[PDB]
Amino acid sequence: IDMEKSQQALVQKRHYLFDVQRNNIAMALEVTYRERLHRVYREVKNRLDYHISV
Amino acid sequence: DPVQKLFVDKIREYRTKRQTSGGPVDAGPEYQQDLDRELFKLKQMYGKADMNTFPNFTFEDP
Repeated sequence: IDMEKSQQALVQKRHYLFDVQRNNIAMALEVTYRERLHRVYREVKNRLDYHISV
Repeated sequence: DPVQKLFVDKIREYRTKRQTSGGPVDAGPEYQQDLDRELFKLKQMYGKADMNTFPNFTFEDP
């Protein structure tokens, strides 16, 4: 009986795995976002800088 | 201020430089080759992109 109760509570707490998966996906996309921003900004910076060099 | 001959001398010679600068004066081929090499190293450090092309990355996803 006690084992049944305990595994029932485990089943209750089950969701954590899926939630971690979603968290991963979400902020993976987010920091992809932010690095793309960095990429464009840095590229334009370099493009404009090789004219000050000249 | 003008009494010092050297100051006025440099002044007038630079004036002449300015007027003769209607185009840059006394390049000499050495000038061109030096330009070539230094621009070459500069672009090679930077890249092979155009002078003024506004590019894009054409992003993607995982």
